[PDB]
Amino acid sequence: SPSYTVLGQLPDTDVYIDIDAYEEVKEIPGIKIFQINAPIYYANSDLYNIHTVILDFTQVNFMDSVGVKTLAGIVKEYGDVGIYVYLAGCSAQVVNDLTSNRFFENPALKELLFHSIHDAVLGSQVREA
Ligand SMILES: [Cl-]
Ligand SMILES: [Cl-]
Repeated sequence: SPSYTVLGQLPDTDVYIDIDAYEEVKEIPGIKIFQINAPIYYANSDLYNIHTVILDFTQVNFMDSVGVKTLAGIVKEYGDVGIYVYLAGCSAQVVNDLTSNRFFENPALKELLFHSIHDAVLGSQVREA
């Protein structure tokens, strides 16, 4: 798909890349890592034993209201079955867009933000169930 890319980990590193870019790259059991390559409502359309979903926002330069609403729905619906959706690599601007569109109306959602994919992976290691 062009709207998202499944990422895996280069073994024994904090390097995460396209699962298809190199043979030894492997997904992490219990975690799904998706790189957003288009506005999330496009990638979400494709979405339509995992404990964590990590969304890599490194390619995202801004978000619009529809996208934030879509993301809020993804986070809520996964959360309602105990699955955490983490946001990795959001720029200051993207976080401003999330905030402006009231994504953090519940300030607890701030806890879903991580600087890097690896940080997000480590964040999932131990947490309130
Ligand atoms: Cl968006
Ligand atoms: Cl990263």
